[PDB]
Amino acid sequence: EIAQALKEIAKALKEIAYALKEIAQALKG
Amino acid sequence: EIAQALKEIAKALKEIAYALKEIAQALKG
Amino acid sequence: GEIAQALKEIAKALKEIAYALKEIAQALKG
Amino acid sequence: GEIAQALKEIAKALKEIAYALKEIAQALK
Amino acid sequence: GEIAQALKEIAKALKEIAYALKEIAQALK
Amino acid sequence: EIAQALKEIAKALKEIAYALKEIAQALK
Repeated sequence: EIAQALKEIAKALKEIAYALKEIAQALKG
Repeated sequence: EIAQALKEIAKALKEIAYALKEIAQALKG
Repeated sequence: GEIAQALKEIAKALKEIAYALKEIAQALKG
Repeated sequence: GEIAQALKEIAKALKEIAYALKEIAQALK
Repeated sequence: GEIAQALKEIAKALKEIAYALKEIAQALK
Repeated sequence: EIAQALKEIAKALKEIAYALKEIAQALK
């Protein structure tokens, strides 16, 4: 399903966003 | 369900927005 | 439509993530 | 090394997603 | 055809992301 | 290895930019 693929992408982008936030903060902290 | 996928997407995009704001602040400071 | 709009908003979010990743990486630039 | 490589892999994966979503958009047109 | 291939490309991209987030996790630990 | 990662990232963002242009046009 397309609906399901878009939901899985959304979730994966959220996990990337938060991981990048962890890197950003570790380098600056 | 499409309804459920769109609700989960909505939530993921809001969480992404927040994470990118936190990154922006870490890289400026 | 609902599908079209969801895909467009995801596309845009992915572009903003791409940019943030690029700017983080710039830490290692020489 | 390890961060650089992870971010390059993510960059490439997001490009692959971007292209797939272009293909979906056009297929539904 | 077109949709099948797009979903296969997304599947593969999400696997690459999954692994890259594990690499980030390990690099920050 | 770092130099090459940054080059590949740069290129991925150009490819992304193009894909989003094609999405925008397809949704017309």
